[PDB]
Amino acid sequence: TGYDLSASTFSPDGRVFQVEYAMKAVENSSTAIGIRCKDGVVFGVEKLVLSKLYEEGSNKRLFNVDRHVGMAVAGLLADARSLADIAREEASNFRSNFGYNIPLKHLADRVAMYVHAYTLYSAVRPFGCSFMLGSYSVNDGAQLYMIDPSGVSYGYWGCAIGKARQAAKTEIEKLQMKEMTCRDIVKEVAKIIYIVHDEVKDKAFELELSWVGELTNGRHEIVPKDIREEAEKYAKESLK
Amino acid sequence: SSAGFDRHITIFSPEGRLYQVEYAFKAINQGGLTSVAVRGKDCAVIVTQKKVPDKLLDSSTVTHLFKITENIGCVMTGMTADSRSQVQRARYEAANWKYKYGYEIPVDMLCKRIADISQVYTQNAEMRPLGCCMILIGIDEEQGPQVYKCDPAGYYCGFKATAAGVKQTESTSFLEKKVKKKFDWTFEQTVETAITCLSTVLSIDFKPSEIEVGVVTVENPKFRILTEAEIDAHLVALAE
Amino acid sequence: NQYDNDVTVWSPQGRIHQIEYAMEAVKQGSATVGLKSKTHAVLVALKRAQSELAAHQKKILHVDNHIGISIAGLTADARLLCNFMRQECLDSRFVFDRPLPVSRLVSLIGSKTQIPTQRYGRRPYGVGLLIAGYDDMGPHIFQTCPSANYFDCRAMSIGARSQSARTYLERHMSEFMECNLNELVKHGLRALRETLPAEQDLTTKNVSIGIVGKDLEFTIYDDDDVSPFLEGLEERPQ
Amino acid sequence: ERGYSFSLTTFSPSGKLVQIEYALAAVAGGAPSVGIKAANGVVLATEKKQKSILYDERSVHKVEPITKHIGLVYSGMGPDYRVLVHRARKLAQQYYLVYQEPIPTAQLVQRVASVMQEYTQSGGVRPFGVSLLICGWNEGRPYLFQSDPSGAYFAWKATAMGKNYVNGKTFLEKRYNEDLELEDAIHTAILTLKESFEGQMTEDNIEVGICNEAGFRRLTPTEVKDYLAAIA
Amino acid sequence: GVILYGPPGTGKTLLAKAVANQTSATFLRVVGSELIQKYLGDGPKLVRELFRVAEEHAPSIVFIDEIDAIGTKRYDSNSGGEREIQRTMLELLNQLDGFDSRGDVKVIMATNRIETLDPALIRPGRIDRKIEFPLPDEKTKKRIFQIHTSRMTLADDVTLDDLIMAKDDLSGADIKAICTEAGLMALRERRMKVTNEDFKKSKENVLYK
Amino acid sequence: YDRGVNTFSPEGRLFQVEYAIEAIKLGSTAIGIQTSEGVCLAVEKRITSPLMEPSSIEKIVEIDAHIGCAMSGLIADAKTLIDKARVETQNHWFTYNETMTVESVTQAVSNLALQFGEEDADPGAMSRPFGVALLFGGVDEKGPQLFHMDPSGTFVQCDARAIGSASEGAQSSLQEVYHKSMTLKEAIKSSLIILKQVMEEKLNATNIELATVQPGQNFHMFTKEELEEVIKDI
Amino acid sequence: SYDRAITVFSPDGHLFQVEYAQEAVKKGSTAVGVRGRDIVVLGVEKKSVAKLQDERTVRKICALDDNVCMAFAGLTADARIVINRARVECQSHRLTVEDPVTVEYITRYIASLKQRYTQSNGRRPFGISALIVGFDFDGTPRLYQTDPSGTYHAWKANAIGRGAKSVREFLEKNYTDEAIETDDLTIKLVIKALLEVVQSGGKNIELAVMRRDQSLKILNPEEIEKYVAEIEKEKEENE
Amino acid sequence: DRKIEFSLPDLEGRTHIFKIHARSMSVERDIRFELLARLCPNSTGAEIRSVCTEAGMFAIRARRKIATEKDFLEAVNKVIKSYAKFSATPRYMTYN
Amino acid sequence: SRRYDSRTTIFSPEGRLYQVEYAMEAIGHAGTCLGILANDGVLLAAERRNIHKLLDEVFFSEKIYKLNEDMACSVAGITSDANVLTNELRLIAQRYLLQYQEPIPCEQLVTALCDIKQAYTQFGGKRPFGVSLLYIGWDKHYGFQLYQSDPSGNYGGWKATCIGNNSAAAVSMLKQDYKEGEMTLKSALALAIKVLNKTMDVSKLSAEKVEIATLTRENGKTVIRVLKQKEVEQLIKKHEEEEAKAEREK
Ligand SMILES: Nc1ncnc2c1ncn2[C@@H]1O[C@H](COP(=O)(O)OP(=O)(O)OP(=O)(O)O)[C@@H](O)[C@H]1O
Ligand SMILES: [Mg+2]
Repeated sequence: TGYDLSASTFSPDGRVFQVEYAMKAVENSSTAIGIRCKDGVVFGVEKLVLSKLYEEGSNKRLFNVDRHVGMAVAGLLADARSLADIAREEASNFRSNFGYNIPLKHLADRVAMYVHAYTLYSAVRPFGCSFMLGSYSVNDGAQLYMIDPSGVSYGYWGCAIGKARQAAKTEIEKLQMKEMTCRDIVKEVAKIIYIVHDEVKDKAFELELSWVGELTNGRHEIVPKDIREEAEKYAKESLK
Repeated sequence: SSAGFDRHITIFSPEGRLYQVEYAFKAINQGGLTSVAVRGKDCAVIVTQKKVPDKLLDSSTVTHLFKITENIGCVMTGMTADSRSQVQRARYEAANWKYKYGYEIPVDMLCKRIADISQVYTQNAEMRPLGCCMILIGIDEEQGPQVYKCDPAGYYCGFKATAAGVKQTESTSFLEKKVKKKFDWTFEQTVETAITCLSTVLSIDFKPSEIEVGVVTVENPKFRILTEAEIDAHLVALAE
Repeated sequence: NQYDNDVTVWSPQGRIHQIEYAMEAVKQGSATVGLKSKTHAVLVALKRAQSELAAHQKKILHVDNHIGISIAGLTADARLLCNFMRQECLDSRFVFDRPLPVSRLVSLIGSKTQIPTQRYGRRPYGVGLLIAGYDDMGPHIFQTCPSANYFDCRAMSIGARSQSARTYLERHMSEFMECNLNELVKHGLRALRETLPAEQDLTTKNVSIGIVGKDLEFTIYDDDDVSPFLEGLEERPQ
Repeated sequence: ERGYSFSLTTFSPSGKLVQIEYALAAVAGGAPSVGIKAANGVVLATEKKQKSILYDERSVHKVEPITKHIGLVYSGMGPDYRVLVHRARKLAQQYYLVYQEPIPTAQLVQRVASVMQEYTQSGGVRPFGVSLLICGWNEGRPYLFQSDPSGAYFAWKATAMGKNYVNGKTFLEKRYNEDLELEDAIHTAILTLKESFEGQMTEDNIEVGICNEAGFRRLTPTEVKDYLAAIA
Repeated sequence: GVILYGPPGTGKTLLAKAVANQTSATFLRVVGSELIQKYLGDGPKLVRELFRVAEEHAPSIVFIDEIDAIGTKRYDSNSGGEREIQRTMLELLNQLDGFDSRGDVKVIMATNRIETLDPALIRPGRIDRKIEFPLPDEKTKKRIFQIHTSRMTLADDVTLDDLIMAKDDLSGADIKAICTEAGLMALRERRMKVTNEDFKKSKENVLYK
Repeated sequence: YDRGVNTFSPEGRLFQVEYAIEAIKLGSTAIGIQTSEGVCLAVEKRITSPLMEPSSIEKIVEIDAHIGCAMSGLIADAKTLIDKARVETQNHWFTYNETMTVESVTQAVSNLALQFGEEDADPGAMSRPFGVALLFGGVDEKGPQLFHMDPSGTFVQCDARAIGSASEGAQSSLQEVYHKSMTLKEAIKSSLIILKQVMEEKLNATNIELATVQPGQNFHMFTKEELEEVIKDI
Repeated sequence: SYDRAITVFSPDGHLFQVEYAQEAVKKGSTAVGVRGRDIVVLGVEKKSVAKLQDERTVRKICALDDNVCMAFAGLTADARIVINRARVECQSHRLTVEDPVTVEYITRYIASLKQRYTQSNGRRPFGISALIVGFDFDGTPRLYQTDPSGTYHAWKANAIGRGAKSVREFLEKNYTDEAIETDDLTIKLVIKALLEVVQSGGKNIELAVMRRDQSLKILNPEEIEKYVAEIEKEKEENE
Repeated sequence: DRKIEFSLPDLEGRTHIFKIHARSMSVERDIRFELLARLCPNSTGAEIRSVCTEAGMFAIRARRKIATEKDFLEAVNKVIKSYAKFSATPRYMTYN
Repeated sequence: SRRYDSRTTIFSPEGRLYQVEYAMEAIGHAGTCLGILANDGVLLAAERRNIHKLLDEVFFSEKIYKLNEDMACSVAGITSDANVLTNELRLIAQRYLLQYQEPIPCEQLVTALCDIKQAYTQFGGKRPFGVSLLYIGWDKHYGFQLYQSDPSGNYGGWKATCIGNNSAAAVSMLKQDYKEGEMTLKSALALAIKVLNKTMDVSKLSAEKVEIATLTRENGKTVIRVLKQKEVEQLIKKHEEEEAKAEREK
């Protein structure tokens, strides 16, 4: 044996094992969903309540990399934070070099190449977080992208990462997301989150929602408290 | 057959072989795709297949074809991230050649420099030798079209018709039998042969939403991606 | 077990063992408690000594006028980090002429300690910092861990046999929203009294108290003026 | 980043370098080649055979001219041959930029062997896998040289390297002599390449280069077709 | 226990023979190399049997010779790999000090590669005295030439002082080799006396090849 | 079976530091007592051969005009630590113009302990942690001060310390003869009693060494003339 | 830049590389050194010459200065580099402080270098042990002994190399004030000590004597014969 | 269920092993074993047994009838420090 | 990174170190050369190894290299490393002449090269050098000199030396037959011929199988010569004739 020690040796069947171990490390995080609407995208995160001592709003899993791009993560928190920092630095460097907000199709590529640089040499280890990027522009539409530890960047109408990826994406696809605008999407997201993680696995949790689109002048931010109050009240009826 | 560290690093086996390179070649087949390239009398054509297992995935961002230069095109086989890295390297090298010498790069020199860059990896004991294979098509003045192929071990060569992927052997057999006819070649003939080769190897009888085609001709050297409409035209005209 | 020799390797279940080992090392220190009121934050530490004629080891350190920390682990790394804290706070004061908000500092610490857990042949830092501070948004209590992960808390206890104290904090959680310093510190000491066996308790030579508040700078009390706080405390029921 | 900084080839308990020997065993399995010289010029012959008809044999070569009067061929591994050729080109330019005179062959061989050996004592690498044959014509007397992964170099009158190379050595001994002609040299070299040639011999499966006291050249397919004719 | 170690050919076996000579207890001898076998679960059987028969008789002495051979060479007839050797070693290692009363048996073993065998085998309680055998010195070399040419009818022409400085570090066995070879080469011609040039060629024959 | 020098054990402790802690037990004993009157330090020498020059081997060496040091364990490497101590003290005096507390010097030295790092920098005092155990004795504005420093980097102020091979017995016996109303002479006498009791060989005026520091005069050590006074007066 | 730790602590607290270096030194040629009230004598044995060597290129006694001498046991590769560094330090000393260098100073310098060579990375410890003999100013002739681990001492007489135990045991039971009363007495003592060791039948001894006046005075192969003869006569008359 | 563990003796262990393995000796009545315990830092019960045996053998070596302190000191000097290049414990505390 | 290291610098439990030992065992085989000096002029004899019928036979030298106007050296072991070392010392001597405007003494040059060689076995983690070579020369301080080197780094001055595969017999027979300061460039040569005869198992001493180099002192030349193949066979037959007379006499 001994072929799975370093990230520089191929197995006889022809694949790298460390990256597979990393992906299995990802598959134990909580859960996160992101879907695109007519004119924007919506993220949604469920945060488990480990104990009563912590506060709400702690260890935010939603990061606003730039003034107009949002990020959601799943994996190890520290690696996620480091990647967020490098992405933010890349965006600012690009603005200074040229002079306008960076498009997604370039920022995602830069982050992907930088991540992929950590799977060749034996002096470092591969990362342990998988993340999602979203944004909207008035002249560019709504953009969603997903990136994994291996270094693959793909585009989605709507996707989900975490423990129950398959279960969630079963009900992601039923919705007609091609037309209906993302003002009623939020209720759908609350409903689709409350139908997973049974009470047997854990008792209580909390919910985070984000927002982007021309509905908020293209900026990316958090949803108001009353809106999520109404959405949660609505999703309370779906358990019937 | 081996003793010590022949199975972990790129060092010589007692029988004269070395395995860490022989493993990349079978690492090529992990994706499960195939591509074919044909050189005509005054045209060059490449055909590839794409697979989209689910509706959530945006079908417009899975193209394996990339545009290196206004006169040179490339097609990719193998893993994903390594492919992107090698593509970026090629683009950068061509741009530097243009800056330094002031005229366009011939296709052969570019392929040589990329393969030579690959060769260093199989010389040291820190890196992985990049398991993804490259196909290039272009037009050279006073020489007509030209088709070249580059492999992970560093062995580049110019062919007349090639296939890379899971089914290399039977496709090469079919192409050899066909090219033995020793006749003239035109655009329609090239495209028809290239389509039917893959069609019979996989035995699918497909639809116009599963195959991508790139061409170049000596009337307008600009590499271009065929629109779905004219792809359908070729496909229906082929079936008498 | 060959998966247990370096940071770089990944176990088949996806758990690096070096970080688990460092956490286990942090559980070796003496108990310590930290909690906050509406406008004050208090952290309490219980000391240790080897022979009856050796002085007790100190735990609480002084970082800056509005920032104090408590330590559990091995002391060399503790000093290595405190020097960094001092340097950054002084730099911020020198340049922008304003106190450094606590959360930004904590983020700096996280980013700093994350680096060694990724390169080759580098160990992690074994410390269990508890940060207590006051900012424009009020009091703040934070905790770090060797895995370069930090949490925001309103009442936390770490060290050997810190579990019973944490349960006690959980039980009496609400009343912190109305009490003042006099009873706040008495609650903290009540909490700390649970993590001791049935033979010895507080004697004013094993206790250290640090307080910061809206109008009071971070102050340390130890071995002398501590008697005012301790006296009037109900005995352990048996 | 950072390399490894410790050599991978060390003395065995019997005092034998294992790696260089394994490299030689790998070299022995390459394409055969032969080289001859007789009083008027030097001839190098080697065999090439593509696997299928799809390969365009007009795109790559085995015989590579370093300068107008120095020739190089190889036997063994594929890729690194190009690296060595590039280094030799560079060394030639560096020398010519000092004395304004073409390099004598012996100096070129010395420098190339120096590189090849130096490469086995550095950190974290493995040696090359090639055997080189060098030909030249300076100061009237023709010169032939053969290097080796170990770095040792020799001067040969006529030799053969590759598969079944011992039989080529014996045959050349039983045929080669000291006074001949270039044409007879070409014929006998082609004959000894046909000792274990492929199924059939054509004009494109054989690469031949010559160098006389007038210069070094690679022969076009026309004359190869003619020489293959009226032979065998 | 006693283990005797040192460079090759300096009289370990010889001292063993002498001890066997004078003694009164039964002497049992076995070389370490044939502890290995060609089937599974046989080595342990052999060792159990050996020590059983040893304690079956009487106060006795067991001699195990060239132990290092088990731990340095590999033979294809060995059906198991290198794990069965470990099994054998565990069995032998238990025989010396296991769950049961030993009785009255001594152990003597010898080797010339003591830096390869398992240090768990040598701990006090299984073997106590370790005795090292160094190379001969000029005084001892003189005594050795004196001993090995007793019943030799030799001519006074020879000078042993030349042969004492014959080699930088000649060992004990080279002495007996030189003596016997020179005797043979003089007896070639059916003669009784040996001359000096005879040694001059004999040492060259035996030391250089 | 090979690990780097920076590995954590399954129970949380480090490997190299634990081994060095076990290694400082191979050195000679040493006892230090602090009293409001002053501080006294006593050490053995372990003379092996009559050709020894007993005055050649020394343990107590001064760091400044008012700071003394006692060393146990290995010796060869401690020279670096002593040198850095002296240089730091003089640098501080040059820059600020006063005398430093033994505490500040103690931690200024202790920050140097954990530096071994296989990778990274240029030549470092790498490879291994130092193997010596140190007692620091000084007199500052707050009276006499005695500190103990350890290979792990931890320093603490003590009242009666014993370090070395026979440390346990000395520490065990020392508790029953100490209190806060102590005086210098009887302190030195009790220390000598303990040393002679745990000694290996015989006791004379050349097998041991003492040094004392009081607020009045500077660091001063006894020679073979005033040393036998307490020996005969035992 | 080969950077990897070599000397690492053992589980029970030893520096295994240092033990190995000491065990390597314990198998070299034998050297002895003693001091007197005016003359200090150091000698070496077991030359094992094959009557084809030029002695001026095989000698193992070299002069650091006009007043300091070395003897060493171990391996002969490293001796020259150690000696060269020491000479460079001695010369550099005078350009600063004018006075000639003391012997104890050079001993400390060598000891510190040898010790710091055990804390760096990718460097094996040194494998020599040496005796440094010199008569400094103020007339106090003295010798110092060096160890591979880096601990130096001031002695009265020592023997290093193969068979140190026997030579020592000889020395402590035969060195008294009367033995070093006269110069010929000291030379007789050293010759007697070396003779009671490895055979070296008269022609395999090399001695060096300082009379506290000038540089090296190597005795020619003449006084050795006379000293041996009178030693034999004294042995015959005593018994 | 239980994972009892046996470790190298500390200090009461060493003196007490000496008391046990030397209580059947004809030796001097005024020697102290605590010094002997101090002189051997990490050693097993086996070494103590062998020290007792070798001191007895040194006494029987010359002519004596009862052993003294010098025998013990010499025995410790030889079985501990002279044989220590054939010891397991530096390679069985990393548990392999 | 440590899982693939080999540790070409550590000691051993027994005290010695193995890399130079293996290097010595390898240097034991592969070649034969020896040197002798007794009067004005010193001789080196080298047994050729590459003697196949197909060699161009050029460059005038295959194991004898000039290093200065009066420095020559042979070599045994791995050839490429020998090229490295010769090139390295060449500019050492040139820089000495540059610094002092005076021909360099032999011993200083030998010591400098030996330091360079030993630096590899002190630290750095590389394989050592597998080369053993000789040195002959003349200088104003001590006249004619001969020297031998060693992969470990140690050297020494000698009068008769062999390094070949059967050097042991060469030493034994040179021990018993030598004369101090009398063997001029007429009697030492016959001894060398017969010594080489005993070393090589092949008899008849093929003229092409051996090479001889001589160094002589001249006022303004310092002649270094390599006598051709038209004068070796006469030496061979002269030795054969004298041995025939001695054989028939007894
Ligand atoms: N000191 C000696 N006195 C007498 N004979 C000796 C001495 N040393 C060696 N010999 C001779 O050398 C021979 C070889 O010794 P022996 O056969 O006992 O070898 P050994 O030490 O067991 O080594 P090995 O394992 O190489 O066989 C003996 O037969 C004896 O004749
Ligand atoms: Mg034997």
